[PDB]
Amino acid sequence: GHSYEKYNNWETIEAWTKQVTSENPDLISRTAIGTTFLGNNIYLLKVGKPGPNKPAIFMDCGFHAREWISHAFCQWFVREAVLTYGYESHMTEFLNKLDFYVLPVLNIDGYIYTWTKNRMWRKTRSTNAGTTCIGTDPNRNFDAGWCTTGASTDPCDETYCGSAAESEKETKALADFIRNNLSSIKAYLTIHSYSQMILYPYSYDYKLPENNAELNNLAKAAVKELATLYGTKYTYGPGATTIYPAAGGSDDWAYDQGIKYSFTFELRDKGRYGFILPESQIQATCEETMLAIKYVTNYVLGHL
Ligand SMILES: NCCCCC[C@@H](CS)C(=O)O
Ligand SMILES: C[As](C)(=O)[O-]
Ligand SMILES: [Zn+2]
Ligand SMILES: [Zn+2]
Ligand SMILES: [Zn+2]
Repeated sequence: GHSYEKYNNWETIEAWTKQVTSENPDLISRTAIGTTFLGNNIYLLKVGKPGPNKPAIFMDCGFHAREWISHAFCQWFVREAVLTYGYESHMTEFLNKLDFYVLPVLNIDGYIYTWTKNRMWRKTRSTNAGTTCIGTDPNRNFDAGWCTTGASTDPCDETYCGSAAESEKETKALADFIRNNLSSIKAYLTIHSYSQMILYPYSYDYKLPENNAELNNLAKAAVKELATLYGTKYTYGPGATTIYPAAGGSDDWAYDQGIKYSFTFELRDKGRYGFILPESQIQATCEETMLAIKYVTNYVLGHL
């Protein structure tokens, strides 16, 4: 049984993507952008009402297996969209004018592993040459200063950059989709946990983006908006100085593709439960995050 207020295993989320798409045909369509190392279909949900030349926002969750609240948020967003469409003026205008590509779980193999063998697994589950150690850090596997800093060359490490950029089937599929739909995608949003932060390019080097002032003010207003609900405190800024250097990020690569609005979200909390955030906090976490996400969405729509 699927529930937005609890963590659902992969068998359930997969079924959920098919059921939610069938229950909302005028608003949701589903497709597979590729398959994982273990051959699992990487599902993508296109949320929005059909229209001509609609701009789009790309959001993905579950890059890292153990960050369960991340997976739960993507589902929650879809929940909000279909529930409030028509009653809430902002969400209705968002879905009416632009499309939302929601990728529920990128690292499916890792997610499954966290449910069956190791709750704290982070990387993918592909193999590595010359060792029995498994996995690559998908957020260190993109072509952006790839493997130069804040990422390890040791395949037995949790931030292993992989054998080459896009060496992972999952990251290659994500990069390909965005590359194929670059002219329509105006914003890239990637959901993680935790440390409560809103980061923007870059993390692979200590440098700032062309529209630094704009992203900084947007991140600042988004954080302020999130705090309005429960007073949850978030920090924000360029990845390198706000959290730490970390080359190979999808947010940086996306931005370097030309997507001016690229943000990485580190959801609740600040370490009390860490990755094992209680299911009792799912509602509050997702509801406050919706405020930040919709604030960014509104800004994007208004500055096309
Ligand atoms: N593109 C890097 C953004 C800053 C780090 C995010 C963090 C999320 S867990 C990580 O993946 O280490
Ligand atoms: C505190 As962390 C490993 O979710 O960047
Ligand atoms: Zn993460
Ligand atoms: Zn994190
Ligand atoms: Zn709500």
